[PDB]
Amino acid sequence: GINSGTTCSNDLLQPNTEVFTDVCVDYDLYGITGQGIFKEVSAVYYNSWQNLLYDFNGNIIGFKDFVTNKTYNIFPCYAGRVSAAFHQNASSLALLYRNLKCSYVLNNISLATQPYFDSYLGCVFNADNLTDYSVSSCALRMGSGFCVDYNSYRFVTFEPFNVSFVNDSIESVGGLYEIKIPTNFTIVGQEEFIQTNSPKVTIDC
Amino acid sequence: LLKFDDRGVITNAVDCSSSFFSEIQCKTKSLLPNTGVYDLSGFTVKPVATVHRRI
Amino acid sequence: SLFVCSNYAACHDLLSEYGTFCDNINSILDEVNGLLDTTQLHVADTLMQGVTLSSNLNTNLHFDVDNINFKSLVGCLGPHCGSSSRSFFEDLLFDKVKLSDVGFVEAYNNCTGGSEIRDLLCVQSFNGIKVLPPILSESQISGYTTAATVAAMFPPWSAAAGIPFSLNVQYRINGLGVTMDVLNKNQKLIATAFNNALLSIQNGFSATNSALAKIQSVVNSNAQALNSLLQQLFNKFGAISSSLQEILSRLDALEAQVQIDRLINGRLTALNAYVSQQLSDISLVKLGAALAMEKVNECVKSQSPRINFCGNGNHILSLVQNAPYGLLFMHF
Amino acid sequence: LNVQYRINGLGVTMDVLNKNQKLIATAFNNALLSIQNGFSATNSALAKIQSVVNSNAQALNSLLQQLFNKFGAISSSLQEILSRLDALEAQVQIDRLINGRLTALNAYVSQQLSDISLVKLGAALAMEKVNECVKSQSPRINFCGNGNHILSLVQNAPYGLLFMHFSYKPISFKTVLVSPGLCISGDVGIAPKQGYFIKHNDHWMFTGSSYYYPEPISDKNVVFMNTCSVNFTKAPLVY
Amino acid sequence: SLFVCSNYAACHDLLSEYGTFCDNINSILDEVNGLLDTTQLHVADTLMQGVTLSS
Ligand SMILES: *[C@@H]1O[C@H](CO)[C@@H](O[C@@H]2O[C@H](CO)[C@@H](O[C@@H]3O[C@H](CO)[C@@H](O)[C@H](O)[C@@H]3O)[C@H](O)[C@H]2NC(C)=O)[C@H](O)[C@H]1NC(C)=O
Ligand SMILES: *[C@@H]1O[C@H](CO)[C@@H](O[C@@H]2O[C@H](CO)[C@@H](O[C@@H]3O[C@H](CO)[C@@H](O)[C@H](O)[C@@H]3O)[C@H](O)[C@H]2NC(C)=O)[C@H](O)[C@H]1NC(C)=O
Ligand SMILES: *[C@@H]1O[C@H](CO)[C@@H](O[C@@H]2O[C@H](CO)[C@@H](O[C@@H]3O[C@H](CO)[C@@H](O)[C@H](O)[C@@H]3O)[C@H](O)[C@H]2NC(C)=O)[C@H](O)[C@H]1NC(C)=O
Ligand SMILES: *[C@@H]1O[C@H](CO)[C@@H](O[C@@H]2O[C@H](CO)[C@@H](O)[C@H](O)[C@H]2NC(C)=O)[C@H](O)[C@H]1NC(C)=O
Ligand SMILES: *[C@@H]1O[C@H](CO)[C@@H](O[C@@H]2O[C@H](CO)[C@@H](O)[C@H](O)[C@H]2NC(C)=O)[C@H](O)[C@H]1NC(C)=O
Ligand SMILES: *[C@@H]1O[C@H](CO)[C@@H](O[C@@H]2O[C@H](CO)[C@@H](O)[C@H](O)[C@H]2NC(C)=O)[C@H](O)[C@H]1NC(C)=O
Ligand SMILES: *[C@@H]1O[C@H](CO)[C@@H](O)[C@H](O)[C@H]1NC(C)=O
Ligand SMILES: *[C@@H]1O[C@H](CO)[C@@H](O)[C@H](O)[C@H]1NC(C)=O
Ligand SMILES: *[C@@H]1O[C@H](CO)[C@@H](O)[C@H](O)[C@H]1NC(C)=O
Ligand SMILES: *[C@@H]1O[C@H](CO)[C@@H](O)[C@H](O)[C@H]1NC(C)=O
Ligand SMILES: *[C@@H]1O[C@H](CO)[C@@H](O)[C@H](O)[C@H]1NC(C)=O
Repeated sequence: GINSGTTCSNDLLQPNTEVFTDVCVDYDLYGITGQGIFKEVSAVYYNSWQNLLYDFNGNIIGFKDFVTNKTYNIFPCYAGRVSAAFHQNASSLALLYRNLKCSYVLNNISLATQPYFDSYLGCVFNADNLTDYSVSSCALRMGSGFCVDYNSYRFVTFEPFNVSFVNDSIESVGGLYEIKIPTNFTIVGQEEFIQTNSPKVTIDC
Repeated sequence: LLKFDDRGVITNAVDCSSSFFSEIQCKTKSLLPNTGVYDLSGFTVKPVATVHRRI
Repeated sequence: SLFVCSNYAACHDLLSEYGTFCDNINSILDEVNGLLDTTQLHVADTLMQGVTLSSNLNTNLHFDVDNINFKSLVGCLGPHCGSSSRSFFEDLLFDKVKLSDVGFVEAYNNCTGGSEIRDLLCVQSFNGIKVLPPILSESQISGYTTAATVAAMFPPWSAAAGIPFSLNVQYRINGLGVTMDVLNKNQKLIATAFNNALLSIQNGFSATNSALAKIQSVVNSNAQALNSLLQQLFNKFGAISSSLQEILSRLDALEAQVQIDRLINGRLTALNAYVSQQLSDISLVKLGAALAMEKVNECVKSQSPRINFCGNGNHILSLVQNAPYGLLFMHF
Repeated sequence: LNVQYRINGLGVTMDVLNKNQKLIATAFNNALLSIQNGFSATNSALAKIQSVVNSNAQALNSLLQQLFNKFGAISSSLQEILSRLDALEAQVQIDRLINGRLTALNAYVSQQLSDISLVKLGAALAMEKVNECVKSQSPRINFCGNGNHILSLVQNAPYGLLFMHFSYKPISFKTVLVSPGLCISGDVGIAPKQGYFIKHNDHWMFTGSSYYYPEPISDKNVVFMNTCSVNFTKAPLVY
Repeated sequence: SLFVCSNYAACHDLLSEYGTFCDNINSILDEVNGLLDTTQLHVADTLMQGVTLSS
């Protein structure tokens, strides 16, 4: 019965520290090591012999105190990933925490040092928003129709294509229709390269 | 990151841990990386306390 | 940095030996993502090929022509089409299934507060498995589809060879050997038949359907692949246990290198297999996008003389509406 | 004559094509020169060619870089591990390096089969593109070029083919009243084959769908209809 | 159950560690088999599209 049980060593003196809630801290759990977020909740499924709860894989997502008799649910910590938008001519980085509101980031992850701005995908850094504008093509595509550019760093919605407009009537006024018939033309020839062959390679053991 | 000139003399260096710019700089092995969206993994929080429960 | 080794330095130092593997994995994932982006941009470009809208056009004012009802197909009623261009049909389609890009974004945003644990997206996101949103949101694609439809039906008929919709139907029926004498007298009847067919396909999603089956199949297949990849972390792979914390806290770190190496090798093998099927499905969806390319360009903006290619039988014409992870058509 | 006939398919008037012969020839030559010298700056074709060449070089470099991976052994160089150990316990290190190299080789051949299938599909696309847009012009709207396609040419390119899709494109327009259909007798309508119907001095005329050129109404430019719809222009004053 | 280990219990007990591998293999094989079946059904359906025989 490794890392679980009652009888065990007392060489490393450490008193019974009180349990903390809503904090991503490390725990001992009478042997079951790991780090997580403890949340307080009341349960009724616990019985006399029942004193711990697992999942289908085998992970722990909750337990019952041995002395306090208070039910606690173990939640996983946050180990996400931060993106960046670095331009060649720029000297700063447009850091963005995807799907994470920067309020929680400023109070429990980082410190407010750069001009932040809460957006739809999360909270960007080193950039202000200019969503009322529209860029035909952005070098960096952050996602969901949002892009950034250097000028400094901005936040403009991505609109790669849009239809032209003509100020003409659409109703059949006078029994006829209004259309735009061309009167002059020219020939423009584009090009397209289609890959057919590939360089053959040979590998020998 | 150690950049070398034509005579084997170190010109510029990257810390790789000072900020996200250093990591992006040494991720592509270039002093000035090209314009692109670089992902910086390994982002996580650290514990602020230690709880110990025994009988 | 998070899948094979979550937050352990003892595991991250050994990862340096297989740095080329991780670099190749990131490179192939980035190129397939770029391929998907190019396909999406190509679809958005072909929707706006030679389309021409009118500034004075107001779908909220005029929404009926030649006794044809199309309110359920045209979105963003009015000239302020900048808030929500989702039409009624697209709204119903997006209401049947909620695992779209918006649903993914909302699910990831809801992971900050620990009010739920049954969702697998949080345990998936905490292990380096995330589903990034596409370059173009579904609102933009929905706006493109409704713009193409309203332009193909109202003057200027850009995608209708400069012919009104009623005349286009009357001429398309003549291609399938019919008498022009009965088409003129059967005008209100053909309009009501068209409206009835549109309503039938509109409310036909209540029971099971082929389109709904395919959409649920692709969503469930993606979820199943992600679950299978996430389940690989709970495999012992011939070691004492599959938990890195237990191995690191049970051994003296001198003989644990072989167990860590075995687990790392197994996880890298699973990752290589997964990226292999990833390239396979990327090629498959690319071919499907090409099929949609010719299908739209030859059956929506015009009617190519290809017998039994758009629909199934005496095909007349077709329409286009936005759908989750694809397109949907009305082959009349 | 092939160009003169291909332009007629995109709704144009044959009266202006005959007089605009030297001008269309100079326009074609100018377009050819523009695409010929257009490789000076960045271009889509050059980007694709450099992309495939650089991708092949990158794949080869990544495969060659695999030989410098320790793979959990003491070193990645076979000579050092062979001259450092007694060849009795070096079998495990050699086996680990061999297993890693074989795994990398299997992964590389997997992506090799993937790109082979991709280039095969691209070759098939080039097959139908050439057979339907070079030797002839298949009636597929917006398939060869992008827009009012006329014809195309073919030239050799490294690891592929290149084309010049000459497409028709207008520069100026004009707004005029049109009518898609109209009745000319006692419920005996007509319909333009390619174009519209315009009004000019109390008498109707027919014009092309791409050139503003009024023409007299004749059977060679109209489709006879035995019965017309009610929502058509009532113009019974005809020949 | 028959390829890597034919009829040996000593080999079958160790196979439990890589159970996900076998499950994924069976899943992908069933998927490609179903895809082949759907293609065959599609070909048989297009052959009988608008066909009409006489008794
Ligand atoms: C936390 O939960 C445990 C588990 O129920 C509690 O221990 C229980 O304490 C009661 C009160 O002493 C015990 O009842 C006693 O039973 C004996 C017969 O064995 C009887 O003679 C006594 O008069 C008394 O009724 C009960 O047996 C005991 N259960 C166990 C499993 O040990 C504990 O008190 C709880 N602590 C808190 C702070 O709520
Ligand atoms: C991005 O910057 C803008 C500054 O312009 C922040 O304010 C938002 O501005 C837009 C228009 O510029 C608002 O959209 C529309 O506003 C009108 C009223 O002006 C309203 O009637 C419409 O229904 C529509 O909402 C937008 O509402 C407004 N935002 C707020 C919260 O009022 C914007 O907040 C910045 N972006 C973010 C994500 O904070
Ligand atoms: C260190 O190594 C780099 C990379 O090999 C060297 O950069 C290379 O520099 C040469 C000449 O400066 C470039 O050659 C170019 O060739 C074209 C075609 O002949 C010509 O038009 C250009 O004017 C230029 O001469 C070469 O492209 C470039 N390599 C890359 C990858 O861009 C660099 O010179 C080396 N430095 C030293 C001190 O050895
Ligand atoms: C980024 O910096 C480069 C370098 O200055 C800019 O390139 C210059 O662009 C101007 C504008 O046409 C030219 O006159 C110069 O000759 C260019 N110089 C070089 C070295 O290329 C580039 O425009 C900048 N881009 C942005 C977005 O600011
Ligand atoms: C001919 O055009 C008229 C418009 O001037 C059509 O009349 C309207 O058609 C819309 C189309 O749904 C109806 O919603 C309106 O109620 C109609 N109004 C009236 C006063 O009739 C007419 O339907 C068209 N007829 C044909 C055969 O196309
Ligand atoms: C995150 O998930 C919770 C839990 O489902 C959502 O809370 C629900 O909110 C709706 C409307 O706001 C209520 O009708 C439900 O009763 C709530 N659920 C519970 C269990 O109380 C919450 O809305 C979600 N948030 C986001 C942004 O998706
Ligand atoms: C030895 O164990 C006893 C009882 O567990 C404890 O009181 C004492 O502090 C321990 N001494 C050391 C040095 O660990
Ligand atoms: C950190 O988060 C907890 C709950 O998530 C909250 O109670 C606490 O106030 C936060 N820290 C700060 C400094 O606000
Ligand atoms: C189309 O979008 C671009 C930017 O994305 C903008 O500059 C242009 O004016 C738009 N065209 C319109 C609104 O007609
Ligand atoms: C349409 O707009 C242009 C530019 O704003 C203007 O020159 C033209 O007169 C307008 N036409 C009509 C019919 O309003
Ligand atoms: C068409 O435009 C060109 C240049 O823009 C001009 O030289 C030519 O005369 C124009 N054609 C007509 C018929 O006006």
